[PDB]
Amino acid sequence: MFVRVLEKRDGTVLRLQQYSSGGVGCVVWDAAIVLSKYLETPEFSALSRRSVLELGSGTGAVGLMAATLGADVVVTDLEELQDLLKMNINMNKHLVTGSVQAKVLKWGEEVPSPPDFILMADCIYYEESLEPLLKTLKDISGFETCIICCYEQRTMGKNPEIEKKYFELLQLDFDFEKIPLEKHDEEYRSEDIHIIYIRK
Amino acid sequence: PNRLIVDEAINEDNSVVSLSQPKMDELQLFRGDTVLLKGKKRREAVCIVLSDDTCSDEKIRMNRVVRNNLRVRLGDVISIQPCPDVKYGKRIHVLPIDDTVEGITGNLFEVYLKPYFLEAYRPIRKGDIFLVRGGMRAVEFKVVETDPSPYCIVAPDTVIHCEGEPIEVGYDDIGGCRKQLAQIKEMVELPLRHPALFKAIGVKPPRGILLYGPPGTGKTLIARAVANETGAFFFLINGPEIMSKLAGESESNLRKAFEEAEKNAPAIIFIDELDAIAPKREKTHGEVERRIVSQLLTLMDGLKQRAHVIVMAATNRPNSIDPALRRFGRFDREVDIGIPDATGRLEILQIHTKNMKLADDVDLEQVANETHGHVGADLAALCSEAALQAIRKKMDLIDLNSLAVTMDDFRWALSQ
Ligand SMILES: Nc1ncnc2c1ncn2[C@@H]1O[C@H](COP(=O)(O)OP(=O)(O)O)[C@@H](O)[C@H]1O
Ligand SMILES: Nc1ncnc2c1ncn2[C@@H]1O[C@H](CSCC[C@H](N)C(=O)O)[C@@H](O)[C@H]1O
Repeated sequence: MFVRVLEKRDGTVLRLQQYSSGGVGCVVWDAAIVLSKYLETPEFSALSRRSVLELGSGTGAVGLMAATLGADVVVTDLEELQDLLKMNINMNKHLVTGSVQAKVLKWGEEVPSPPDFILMADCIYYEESLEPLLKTLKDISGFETCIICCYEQRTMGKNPEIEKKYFELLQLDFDFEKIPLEKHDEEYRSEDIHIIYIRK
Repeated sequence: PNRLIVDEAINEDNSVVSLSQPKMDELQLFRGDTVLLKGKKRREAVCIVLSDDTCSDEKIRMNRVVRNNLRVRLGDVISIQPCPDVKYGKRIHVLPIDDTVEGITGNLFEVYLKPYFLEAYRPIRKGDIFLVRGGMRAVEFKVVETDPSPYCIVAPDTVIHCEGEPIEVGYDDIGGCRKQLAQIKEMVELPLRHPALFKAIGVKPPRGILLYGPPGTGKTLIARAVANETGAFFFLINGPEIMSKLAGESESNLRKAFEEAEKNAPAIIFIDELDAIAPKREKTHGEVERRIVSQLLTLMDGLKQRAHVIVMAATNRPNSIDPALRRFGRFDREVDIGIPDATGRLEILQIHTKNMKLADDVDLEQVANETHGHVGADLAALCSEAALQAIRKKMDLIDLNSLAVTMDDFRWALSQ
């Protein structure tokens, strides 16, 4: 297991344990770094004492980042990730200023009162990112929820048609905008990784 | 003909190498034949040969133990020949590699060596390093002495004896790319000669350099000459060798490299065959692909702006690289190493004829003028082929010291 340090604008370091062995959510992906670093931007701020749900949390990278900015966040992923999520919470407990807790949530199922933000990073990549994920997103989301989706535009085999359909379905219940590349973190940004905003 | 290309073993036994049956017919070799194998640095090994259906005819399957014994890598070339008269050894002297027995106690012979040699009739050579798995830990052992003088077959009567525990290139060797060499020398001078001037000046140093090209263009040579002549530690990663290991064995490899590059900084980490490690694979939900790229991107983002560790990696297919490598200023410089033109070949041929006594009649530019799709590797082979034909000519003078190589010897080499 190898540890990503994720440096914060204020100097503290998030440390995410990663496993070269498990499923895809056992390493930090670059959409995670992009999203995390974007939450830290001046034009963003504003997470303090707010309700954050993270889907596809995997390593916990983004949810943990939000937990250190003052939010009350629930990091959710499949049963296989709960022990990593918990290990990574323990790794960073000393920096959580709001609150964080690990829960199981498989998309297309149900488990509150609607959350302020919903954060996703690199969740749109296979069959379950389609009908099941939008079910969960259509459910949890109130009308004043700000869902923020971060993902890497991929070009190989089954990935581009999942990304195509996923926006062909998002129009059914949701309005979306893509935030320009220059509002991303100055250094941790890339022409092929997209931060997009959702409402309704 | 008896020169073969080293491939991965499916038959992961130490004592076994595999060829295709058509190849085994061309050498008149049969299953269970003891064979002698020759590799690099004058290293030799004694194995049993077997058939294998899934094996290109020009290749030999051999496990990692034998490859290390021959000092050779995947894609390299070994020789094979019959070894008929391997007699049964009377007593062997064997010790364990200290790296592998640290912090273990027990009857080393009962746990490891007895069940390893037992009724197997293994061929062994003095100086072999063998690994014996099983036993809560895999220990590697070394053959220090045999009872036949070299070679032996460890038969039941053989008695086993065990006590103790055992343990420069430069710029003038690179031809045909005097431009691209200066372009790398320049990417790397400031970060390896004046690291701290990057915080001071306030500028982001290079972390990764991609060298593109076809096999044989000398990309490993370039990197090692950059490291030896700027005073930099050098750590080689071979793509398919690290991928050949178990996930976890390679994760230990990859970590070790960055550990040692920083323990010896300024250092250059060189990754031969980047696409063996970081393909442009698709991505779906599975446990089935190992996450080596992420380990590597994690170790490289962790180096940050210290600038004392530079990572160079080479590939034959640039559009076949995981795009994650080219973002956040990881691999954001790329130099191209192509076939040399006519002047480039001549540059290379003077380098490879450097310690060969050349005839008066030798016109190295004519050789150059007739070597088109040739890369430095082919020009090297062409020179050794010519000196080999010089040696075979003095060999025929047993019709009853040193050597001298003529243009005829080269004319033989240009005609394969
Ligand atoms: N441009 C060159 N100048 C001098 N020697 C070369 C050159 N290209 C290849 N060689 C010879 O070929 C050998 C292997 O080249 P290598 O560094 O493995 O290239 P690559 O990494 O592109 O496959 C070198 O050790 C050297 O003997
Ligand atoms: N149907 C589903 N329900 C819940 N989680 C899922 C899911 N399908 C995939 N996942 C999770 O989705 C995540 C996508 S991998 C991305 C992990 C994280 N965004 C990071 O960048 O580090 C994985 O952690 C996987 O465990």
